[PDB]
Amino acid sequence: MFVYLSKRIAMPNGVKVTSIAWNDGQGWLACGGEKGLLKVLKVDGGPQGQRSGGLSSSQTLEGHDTTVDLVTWNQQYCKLTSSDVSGRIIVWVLHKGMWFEEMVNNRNSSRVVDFAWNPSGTKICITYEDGAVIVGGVDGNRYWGRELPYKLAKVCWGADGNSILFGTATGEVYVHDASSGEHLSQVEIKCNDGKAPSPLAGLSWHPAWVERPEPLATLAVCYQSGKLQLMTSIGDETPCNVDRDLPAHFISWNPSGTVLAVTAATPATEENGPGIVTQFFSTEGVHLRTLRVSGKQCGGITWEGGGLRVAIGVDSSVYFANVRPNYKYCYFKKTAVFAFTVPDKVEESVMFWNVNTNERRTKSVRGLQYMNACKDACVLISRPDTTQQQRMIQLVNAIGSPLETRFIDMELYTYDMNSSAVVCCGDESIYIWQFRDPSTAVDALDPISMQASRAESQERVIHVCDLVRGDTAPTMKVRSALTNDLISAMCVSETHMFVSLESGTLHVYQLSPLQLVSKYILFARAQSMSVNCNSTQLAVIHLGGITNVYCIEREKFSLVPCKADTIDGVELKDVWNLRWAVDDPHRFAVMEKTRMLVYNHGVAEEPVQSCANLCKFKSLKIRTLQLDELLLDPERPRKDYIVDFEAQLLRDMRAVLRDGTAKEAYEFAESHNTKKLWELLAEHTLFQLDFTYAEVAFIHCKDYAAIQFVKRVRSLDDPKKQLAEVNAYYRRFDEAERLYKDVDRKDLALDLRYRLGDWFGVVRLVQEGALLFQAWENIGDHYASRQKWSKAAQYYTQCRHYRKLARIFYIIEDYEMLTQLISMGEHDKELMVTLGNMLLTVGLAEEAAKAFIAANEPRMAVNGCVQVNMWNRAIALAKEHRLEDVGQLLEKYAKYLIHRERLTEAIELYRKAGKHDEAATLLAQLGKRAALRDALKAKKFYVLSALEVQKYRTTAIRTLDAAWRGAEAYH
Amino acid sequence: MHTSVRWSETADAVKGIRPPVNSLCYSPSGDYVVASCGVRVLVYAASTGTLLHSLMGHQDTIYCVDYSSDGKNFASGGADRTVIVWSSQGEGIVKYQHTEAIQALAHNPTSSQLASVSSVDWGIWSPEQPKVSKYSLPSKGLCAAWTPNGKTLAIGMLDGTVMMLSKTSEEKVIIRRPAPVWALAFTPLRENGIDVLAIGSWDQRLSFYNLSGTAVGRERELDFDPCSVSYFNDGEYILLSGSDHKVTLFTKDGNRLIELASADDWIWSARQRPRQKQFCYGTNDGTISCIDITISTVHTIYDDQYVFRKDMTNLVVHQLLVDRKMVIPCNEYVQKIATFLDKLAVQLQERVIVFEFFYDDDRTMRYQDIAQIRRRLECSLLCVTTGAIIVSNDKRITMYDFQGNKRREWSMESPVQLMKVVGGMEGREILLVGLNGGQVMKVFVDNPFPTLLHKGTAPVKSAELSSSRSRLAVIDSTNTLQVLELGEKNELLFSEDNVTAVAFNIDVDDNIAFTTGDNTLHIKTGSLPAYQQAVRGIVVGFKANHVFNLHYSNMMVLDVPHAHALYKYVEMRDFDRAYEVACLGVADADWKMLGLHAMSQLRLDIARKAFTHIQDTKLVELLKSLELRRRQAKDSVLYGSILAFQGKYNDAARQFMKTGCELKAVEMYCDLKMWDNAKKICTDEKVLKDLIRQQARWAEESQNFVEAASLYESCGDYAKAIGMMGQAGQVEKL
Repeated sequence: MFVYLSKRIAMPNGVKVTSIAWNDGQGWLACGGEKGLLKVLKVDGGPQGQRSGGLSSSQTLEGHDTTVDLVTWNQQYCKLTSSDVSGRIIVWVLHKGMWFEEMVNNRNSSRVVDFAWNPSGTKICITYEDGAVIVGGVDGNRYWGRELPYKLAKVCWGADGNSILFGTATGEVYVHDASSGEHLSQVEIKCNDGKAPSPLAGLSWHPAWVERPEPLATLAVCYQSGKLQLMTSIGDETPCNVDRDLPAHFISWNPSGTVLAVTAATPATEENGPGIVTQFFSTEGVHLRTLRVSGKQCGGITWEGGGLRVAIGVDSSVYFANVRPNYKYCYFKKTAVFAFTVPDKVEESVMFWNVNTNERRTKSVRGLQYMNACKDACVLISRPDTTQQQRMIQLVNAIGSPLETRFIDMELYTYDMNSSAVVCCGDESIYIWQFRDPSTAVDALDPISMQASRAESQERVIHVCDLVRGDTAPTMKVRSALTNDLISAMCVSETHMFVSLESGTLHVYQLSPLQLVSKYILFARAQSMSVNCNSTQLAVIHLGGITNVYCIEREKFSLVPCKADTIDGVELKDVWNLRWAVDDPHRFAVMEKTRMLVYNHGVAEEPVQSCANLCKFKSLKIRTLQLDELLLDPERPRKDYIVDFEAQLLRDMRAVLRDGTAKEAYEFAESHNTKKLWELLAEHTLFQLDFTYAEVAFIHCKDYAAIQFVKRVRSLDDPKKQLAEVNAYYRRFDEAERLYKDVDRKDLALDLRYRLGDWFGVVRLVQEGALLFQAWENIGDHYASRQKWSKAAQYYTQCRHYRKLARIFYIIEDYEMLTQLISMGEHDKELMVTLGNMLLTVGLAEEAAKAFIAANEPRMAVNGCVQVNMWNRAIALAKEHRLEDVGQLLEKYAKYLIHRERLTEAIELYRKAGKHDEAATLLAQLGKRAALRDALKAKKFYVLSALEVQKYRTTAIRTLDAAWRGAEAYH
Repeated sequence: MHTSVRWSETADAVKGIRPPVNSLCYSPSGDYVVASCGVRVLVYAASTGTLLHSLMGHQDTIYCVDYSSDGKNFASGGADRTVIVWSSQGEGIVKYQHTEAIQALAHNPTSSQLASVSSVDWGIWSPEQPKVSKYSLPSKGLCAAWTPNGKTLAIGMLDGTVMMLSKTSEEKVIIRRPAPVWALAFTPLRENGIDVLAIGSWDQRLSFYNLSGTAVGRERELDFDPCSVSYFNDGEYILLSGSDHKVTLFTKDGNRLIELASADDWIWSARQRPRQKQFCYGTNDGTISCIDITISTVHTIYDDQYVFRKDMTNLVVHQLLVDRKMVIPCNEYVQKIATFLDKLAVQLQERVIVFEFFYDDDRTMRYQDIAQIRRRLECSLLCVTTGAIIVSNDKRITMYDFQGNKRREWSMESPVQLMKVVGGMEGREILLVGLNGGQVMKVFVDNPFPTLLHKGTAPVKSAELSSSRSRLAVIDSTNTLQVLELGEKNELLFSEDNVTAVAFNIDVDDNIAFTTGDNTLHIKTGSLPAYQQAVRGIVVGFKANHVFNLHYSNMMVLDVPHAHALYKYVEMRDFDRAYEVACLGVADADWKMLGLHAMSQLRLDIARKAFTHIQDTKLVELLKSLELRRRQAKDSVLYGSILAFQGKYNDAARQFMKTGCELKAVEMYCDLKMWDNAKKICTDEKVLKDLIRQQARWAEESQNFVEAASLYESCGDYAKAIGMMGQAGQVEKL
């Protein structure tokens, strides 16, 4: 994040400020000052009051006598609480822009130390130096009070809202219950040595992650020494303690919980002199940025409600330091990508947005740390586990489908990419992943995605100290040769790689092959770096906020550390964003403070007032995106957050076109000769049908397809149709269709709407006076590919595509309708076999057999009935279709019942089928097997065999007596 | 629930008697496992099971051993009527004897003092207070329990009465029990300020009383007499022991969940190692066994939905594509869950519940109880349907209805290992069964005869039927995966080695996800090679544009790169399937690459369809310029033309002269207006003259007439040369 001073406001009478509090609800900032001074400003946090820092309202308040020292807010009810040195506590209620006093209290015995609101905003904690603690309601009803034996120095509300943390003058931290007030626990402290008691400067817990699987380090316990310790729970034994040399005075969490700000007051002891210095840490204690203001004493610090501005009370004034958080985002291929944090998720959600179609694709990425883009690819570096130091590098396309992945086991700090490789850097090691062949040019036929997937990826790890040439083989060892100077910034060009060290040394490597081809020296370390389109120039943001452009020449490459030539005319301070033109090595946009300074050949331009983060600079156009408020509602991005700006040249060309001759535009283009000018000239001449003035512009643009297009419209002989084709040529079909309606030549308008692919438009044009079914089928195909089964089924029914209908019904288990399409497919063949095979897999054998009858093959119907074991249905199906092969089927059924030893089912089948002699024989087969051990059932078997052969006589209208002989054998 | 035996130690029998581990306690460090084995004190290492310390000194068996909550020192006492304080190394500083043999040691959790229980009075011993102030008691105490605050000490008694003498208030709270109190527990979690004092009374009753003695919750009836109490997982669950010779897990309200570990006899005391998932217990035979309770996760997945069990009593339901969470409290243990469509089945100890969820007009997912079966049944596999529940054990398949009634059964030749419901019409549903003989079959609810799918050699431990139900994946006991195109002949599409899990695509016909043994997920589409991800966990689902994956307790969604298969389809000129693969969502550059390769390979049909995704007319304008040429060698110009439109022209000219189409290249260079390149390629002097006269005509209006006059002179048309030259102004050569 970048912090730059934007405004200083001096309160009246020059009285030192001692208490500052900002309200999230409406932007009411509060200020306290000596001799009973209370002031309330209203600053508009919207874009009207963002660029200009609009101080909308002011109001002085009275009711305090001594120095106002404790001020706090309540956002839900927009209430204020104030105190003073005397001990007078006043709660203030807004009413028509007037702050009414609501209650005045004074213990008259002890000094009130701090306030504390619950995150719900319904309870207030009031502490005193003697240890007196009072808890009151939002209305003001007293809940309970306690008198702890020791003395209290700070207070904070627990994030859960059921507990309250207290700090002591000694430095001890005690967690108590919000209701009972009895001492629940004591928080361990590891940052402090524990030698002697020390006061604590800050104590705050940000409740933005109360619902979360893995809690972040929203707690903060920092002492007057400067030891900052971050904790994720009441008693976490792994505090993310990061120390700073400066001694803390006050701390403040940002409203999103991401950043914690610490303030210090450096006296005049050192060479820098006195001043207020603010450091900014992330949730992991990572030092983000430092801001220094000239001053002597600090009164306090607060954050804006939107978290984009910090009010700091210095001496007798306040400073509105603008804060630009390091938003992870990228833009490529008419697609904006960024990231955001859901409150209840450990992971971070990455959103992809094709702003030309407003289609949103959401990816879940755990521990995302960096992202970037180039050509038609994006790269995300993530930390899947914070415990173990492994970074995952992932290469995705525009929609978000991953293509490559690598894992590195070493701690990484800086990252970048180019069209052929991904480069990362730690303290002293540089990892390079060349996933592409740099010799091959990324083209439309062979994009970067195919070259990343198909081609072999070679990966290298090199150190900074060692000189590298093409002779050295690639290696993978993590060399830890301890150099005193470490890497600070890094950047990558198409052909060269640039490294800066904290000493000030800069190294220029080649990439293909990797050779350390040059060295340079700098004024100091580089906070950030950038490189022009053809590596001619370079931009560096230094530690001191001074940004410079350095000119680098290939013939100037010498291994001896030499001075770098600096391009004149560019010298800026507190720049927080940067881009370069894709086509112009000299033009580059820069966001400095609260405005944008477009450059061209080292000279500046008129500062355009803007606050949007910069995305892309291509063809004299600057596309950028307001990420300050888009991150307030990331789930529903809106196209109005994309803003297009033009440079001086493009605006001048537009003004020339608006009132001027085409010859003036032609001489403008011949004077400047950039591609966008020729394109714009040709486009305008097409729009006003200046046919003869566009081929010259296109051929200076060198566009063969546009030459063929204007040739085709020259062949066209119509004052109207040529204009219609021009409107179609520039994505303006909405009036091109009307132009076609003007001469009612729908034979071309329908063709245009079909080639566009707007099948809704195709239907909406064909309903009004065969292709209608085609458009319906295309719509149904789109819905099916979108996995929207209901509307796909509707459009398939409308277009009568029964096979896709069967697919939909099979997926949604609508078998009752699936068993109906047999009625509507008689004149075509494959459908019956298809849905019958579908039905037998489900097991609906009867309707499948009906379809097979409609398919004119009940043989495989009977085979499927056997497969589903509908033998009773199979025999009937074979009989009604004269399938005389019923003997084999009955034999299979008999063998199956023999294997399942169901003699009862077999004999019932035989007696219903009227089979007598071999049925009796098969009964006797088990009859003798029963007879060989216990034959009192065998005689019964023979008896009913004789009964069966007797019933054969009635069924009719050697073996005649042999059956009776067998029956009487066991009489 | 899985139970892991980290290590076991059994005391050797002495004079024919096995000494009992009467009590045991855990050090605050947790490394020292301290137990009172008869007379001896055994301090083991929980990480190794090594006897770190063997402490003697006592005269007889000790019923109480305590470790102080700070861990710096401890005290030992028992039936010898002596209490001795020992340091960290077990060095005795002061030895003192009491008038009564003690049976319960009670150190303050918030200070270094200790409570001594005698036959008539209870006293306080402190290192700073050698005198023991013994306040009289009605009789001999039994067991003493401390609150986490350390301000209240509950004292046991034979008659079940737990009396209190509050230091500040003269009011006394005594709670009556009908059975002797052997062990009472104060919870470490204070829910809303209340205290849950758990009493296990040997009349098969479990009770909860606060500091006021009022009954908290419902008193439960056990199957055993509780002997030891110890809270588990920060007071979430309570450990019990009794006649079942097992240590058993119970809820906060007293519901029995599951026995955690089994013993051979009465268990004296079981303690959980703090901050670890390990616990120890002491038995009468001297057998102590450290148990790592490895957490077993039960999960059911149907399409987008996902369920698991949290808190061992609650069923948590998660919707992933809409990301909607819901919790169903049941207050009882569940070890087998099932789901299908909107219906879900939960099996308790003796209770089976069926849940349903509805897409109401309020746009909220709620659960209601529709079917409830009170029977106790032991089954290996469970499957719910819209028609009936199916339980399976060994080889019997009992299809109970909504209210405990048999419907159908099968008896396979070998026991079944998997039970899944692929689907079908209600009452005609399909049930996939794979038995240990390598056979997988389609059991139908209506038909009592399984349908023959596949017979394999090795036992089938997991298998799956396609969304179209025309292909079947199956792994073996050797972890070899096979995919069969089912039918009258099960044709093997392919096989793979060392596959942990497999899944088929629910919405697309042929997409299969594997988890190989090296934790490398694989994704296959048709005959293409498998895209790899190298992600931990196994695949448990496969939708159209998502791949689900589960690792331990984490459940996450992958993403399906359709462009990855699109590249390979383009490489082998397999463009028909490439269009359908790309239709599931690919980037704009992918669509452009598809269209360009299609028009390079003369397949304009998919080229037309692929271009309606790009919003770039500067390529789609090309298509209309082809049909008129196609109506009336000839096809080579289509190959040659496209390279110029990309942005490079030399390659186009090279193709033009490869196919011999020189005149078209001359026309292209004439339209590109750089005439030197046309001079390179020109072959006929008539073409050269036409090119140079077109150049002269261009230079006529190109605002450079001095060269135009020379060009027109080179044309040979002298009249035009004079007419153009007359505007130049070079009178000298004029």
